[PDB]
Amino acid sequence: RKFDSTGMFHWCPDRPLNDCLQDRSQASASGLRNHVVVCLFADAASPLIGLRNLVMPLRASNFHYHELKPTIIVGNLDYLHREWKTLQNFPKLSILPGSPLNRANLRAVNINLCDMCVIVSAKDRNMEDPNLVDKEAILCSLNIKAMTFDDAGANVPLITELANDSNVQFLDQDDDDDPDTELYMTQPFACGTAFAVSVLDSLMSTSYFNDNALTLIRTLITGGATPELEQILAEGAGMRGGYCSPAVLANRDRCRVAQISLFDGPLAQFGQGGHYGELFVYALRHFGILCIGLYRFRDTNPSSKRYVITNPPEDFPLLPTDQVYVLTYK
Amino acid sequence: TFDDAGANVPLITELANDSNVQFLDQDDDDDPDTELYMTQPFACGTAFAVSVLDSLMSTSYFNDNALTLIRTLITGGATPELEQILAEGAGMRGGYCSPAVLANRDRCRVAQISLFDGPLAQFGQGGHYGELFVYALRHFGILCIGLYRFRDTNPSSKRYVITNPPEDFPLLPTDQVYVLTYK
Amino acid sequence: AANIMRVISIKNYHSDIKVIVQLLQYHNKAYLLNIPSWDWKRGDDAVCVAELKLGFIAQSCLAPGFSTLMANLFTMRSYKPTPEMSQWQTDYMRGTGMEMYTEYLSSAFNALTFPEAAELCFSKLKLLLLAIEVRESTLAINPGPKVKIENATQGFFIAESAEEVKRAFYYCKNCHANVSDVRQIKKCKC
Ligand SMILES: [Ca+2]
Ligand SMILES: [Ca+2]
Ligand SMILES: [Ca+2]
Repeated sequence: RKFDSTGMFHWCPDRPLNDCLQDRSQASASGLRNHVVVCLFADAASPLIGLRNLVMPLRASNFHYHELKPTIIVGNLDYLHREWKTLQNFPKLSILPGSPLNRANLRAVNINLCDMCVIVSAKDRNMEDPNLVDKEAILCSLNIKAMTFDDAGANVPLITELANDSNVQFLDQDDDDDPDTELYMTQPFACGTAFAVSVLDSLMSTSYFNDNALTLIRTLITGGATPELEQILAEGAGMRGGYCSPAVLANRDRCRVAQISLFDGPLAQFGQGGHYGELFVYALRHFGILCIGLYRFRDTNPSSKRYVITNPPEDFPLLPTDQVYVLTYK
Repeated sequence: TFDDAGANVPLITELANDSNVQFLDQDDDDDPDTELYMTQPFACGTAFAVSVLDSLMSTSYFNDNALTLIRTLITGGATPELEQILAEGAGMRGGYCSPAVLANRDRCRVAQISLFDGPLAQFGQGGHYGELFVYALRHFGILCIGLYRFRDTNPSSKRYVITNPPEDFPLLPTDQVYVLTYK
Repeated sequence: AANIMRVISIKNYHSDIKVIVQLLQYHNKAYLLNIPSWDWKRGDDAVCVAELKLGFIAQSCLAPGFSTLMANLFTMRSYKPTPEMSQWQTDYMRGTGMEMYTEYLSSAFNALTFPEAAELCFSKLKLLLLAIEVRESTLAINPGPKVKIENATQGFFIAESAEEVKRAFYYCKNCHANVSDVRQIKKCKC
């Protein structure tokens, strides 16, 4: 298959947006499962958020084409026509024009079968009082969380960008809200359900103190956007690509952040009451899998919520339901 | 004016600003200190404005069922199942319907009837509202809730509404009766 | 949009609060029906003034003055004469003294049909009974002879005051049944 000219991303020759546009019947007829849904709130005139930065990681060339997650964007069509010039090079992409609040759209999209629903807004970041700015995203989150499905609801995986951090309190129930708590201690942030730009601000200070650490995070979060790709994009000709040489195609073995479950397979012996340090040493030795944290259920005794534990102690006890964040090559 | 008129055309107007009701009618004796509900256009059913709805908030607190009553009447029957179906965003779904659901086509409706002719005209000819009420309920299941009477009894086609008259209230042969009915 | 975010904030703080909200636009109602913890069976409600406005005036197309008949029932008012009023204004204003009230029918109504209960309320009690809560449970408006008054049935009355409708709760077929003036119908008739 074809790749970007630097090997790093899967690539498709251009198309018109109408090759990827779908109505509700076409979306519903499509086998959408394990996909990514983008609930895009935009007006036709609103500024370009650069959804390429969302899609490009989802198309890292170190994935095989059969394990690339399909992507469907639900949103304003007139906005998407001016976003599209950047998106038109990515495969397995589709658009359902209309509001993400319309439960019809969501059902055609098989919202209950996605691996992630992303809620994102292009709107004006001070359009009214700080109580109204995220109402579209909060109503969309609550709407999806309230849907029921035939053979659900709060089991749909969500992540929402917030324009105003203090709105995070409305994003979840069974929560014990307090406006004096900073975003990083709140349950929706601790569960990976919320995001906001304010947690990025110390990228300025870390960019000064160690430049290489800012390149590390990038190679991970972008899926591999090297300065050569940034130069190619700065030529304005779009993302150039094609069939690529074995010399550049060697870079398809980048390291990726993955998540694995202790419920089954060779590591389940550690999930059955072992310790994180036993798991770490075993997984690294046998598989080269380097473990960086856990994703544990909050309700250990109810809900599907999970919290993230960066770098546990060596003697930290495991549960058979834990999932492990890992760095891996295959 | 119309060829084989004018003030005889039946009108109802929503007003955005209640105090504009004074311009809506002539032969009227306007006064800006009178609240909307006492004005002739409101008393005749020619005006409406959102301000008369505001105590739906307080009545919604004091007795929820009474707010459902008014709704079943004013909406013609919009149950919370229809509101749920509309909240799915797919539009109002419909088709041919089963005899089991189609049984609900006998809802009670607010209707208006005239004492000028037919079996009730005997009460319009100088009887009393309580005689009419007991007779209509007994013979027809028709439950009477008020009258709509001409203002100029001696000229204009205007009529005023009389909610729940006394038992001994005199009828006129030109009165129309507000009723609840099944057919 | 501002009022929906208040409902959301209240329901985020505690789900089980009965919330009653005034909405200006009908299409905005769908957004709060979709709140996870909104429940009309728990008594949450949206008074949509656009829905209600158009509903009241649409019933006037079916019965010409009915928007006035009906809107006067939903605001508390007491009849207060002044000598400059013409006859039609006094008739009208006495009608505006009415509101719609809910009260339990006394055991004296048990096993009457709704028509007998309505004849009885109008003729003896001077109360216009027009609907009942049939025991789940459902509101029935002017139900036919097939429907009996069950024990402790809540009835819906048009009357001048809550002090009037109490008479339906205190009425007794032995103690009060011969009373000529309704002011004497009182004190549970024990
Ligand atoms: Ca909360
Ligand atoms: Ca006037
Ligand atoms: Ca009153």
